[PDB]
Amino acid sequence: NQRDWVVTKSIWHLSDTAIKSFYTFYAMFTVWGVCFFASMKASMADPFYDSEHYRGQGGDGTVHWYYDRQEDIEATARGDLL
Amino acid sequence: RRVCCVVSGGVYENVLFFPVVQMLKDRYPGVLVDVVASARGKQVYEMCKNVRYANVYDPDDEWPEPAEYTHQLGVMKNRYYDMVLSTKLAGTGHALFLFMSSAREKVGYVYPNVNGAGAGLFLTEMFKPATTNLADGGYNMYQDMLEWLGRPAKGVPQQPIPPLRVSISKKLRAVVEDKYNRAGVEKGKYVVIHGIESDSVANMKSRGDDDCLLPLELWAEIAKEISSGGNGLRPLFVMPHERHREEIEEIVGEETAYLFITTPGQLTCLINDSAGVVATNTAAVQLANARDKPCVALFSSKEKARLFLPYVEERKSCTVVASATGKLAGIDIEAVKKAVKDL
Repeated sequence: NQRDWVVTKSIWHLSDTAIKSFYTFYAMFTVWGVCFFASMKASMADPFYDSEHYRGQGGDGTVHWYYDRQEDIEATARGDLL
Repeated sequence: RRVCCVVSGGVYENVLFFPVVQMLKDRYPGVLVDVVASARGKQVYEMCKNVRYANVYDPDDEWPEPAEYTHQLGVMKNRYYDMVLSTKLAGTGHALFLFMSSAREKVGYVYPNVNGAGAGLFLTEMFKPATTNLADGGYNMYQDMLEWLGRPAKGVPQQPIPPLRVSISKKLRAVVEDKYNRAGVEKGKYVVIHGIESDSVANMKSRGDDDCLLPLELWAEIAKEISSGGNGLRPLFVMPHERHREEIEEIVGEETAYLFITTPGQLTCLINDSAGVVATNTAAVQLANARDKPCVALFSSKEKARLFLPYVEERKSCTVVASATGKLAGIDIEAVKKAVKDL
């Protein structure tokens, strides 16, 4: 309503009301069933995960492949055998 | 058969470990031998032909937090070594670190009396005193325990494998050596000078007082008559293995044309592309004496029998000058330049 508070230092009066989405909390979840549209933004090109400046695909592969050092020591042994 | 070495220390006390590795790969043929060392030491294993792949755990601190401890054990154990031969002079605490690595034959060094003499029951072939002074004697126990100890294998299998025979990969031999050489003067006809100042050059872990540096005045006096004469006529390579961007501005070996480079323990190639080398007792001595590379070693006095066993390297090429006063920073620098002027 429009209750009229006569406060002891000023000239107030107010008006309030209660509102809440009745059941459209279902309809908004249905609309957010747009994750079924997560397929057009996945078939798009990958930025660099397919770029030529990338080989090795794990979570530590490219970073910690890093043991061509052993193969290089072996190549050194082979060159010494030559 | 798999083998793990736990050699400790930096560079100069780790470059001398190559004979042991070669003796391993010679006695038991076709053995994968890995190594764990310190960060400054692992840098040396980038020029070898035996080790499979190095690692870095032990500067051998006191606390190291008990998750980097377990994980280290958790990577030694889960590859099933057979004989984890060690150094660093295990007492009774570090012996457990070898023991929990469930191998077959645990051989290492131990403290004579100090630091809890101990040596434990759970070991094998514990031996001689600790501070590991002499060079090319070094692990002298190891080159005897791995010699014919067991079986019809021939009489002691080539007692102390040929001295340091480090190899250089032609990729590093060409590209980085050339790039750093030609940055400044370069003809492959120069002379390397190593001992300058004190940050982490090699420090040798054993020389103690001398060979750490010269006051850079003796170096200037030497260098002014190095290129004097058509012998080299290239060499002004003060070769400062320091933060020398903190030192190059004070090369009183006048900065006119005294070149300079920054290097890790990779300088073996730079030695191999020089026309000689003149340095104090440091890694450069052993590296140059490994190849032909006629060197000139200038350490304090009479320490030769400790730090330089192959007095005659190839033709008595590598020559040594002592100091009658005993302190390195006093020498017949005149006779030094006399000896150097021939090469």
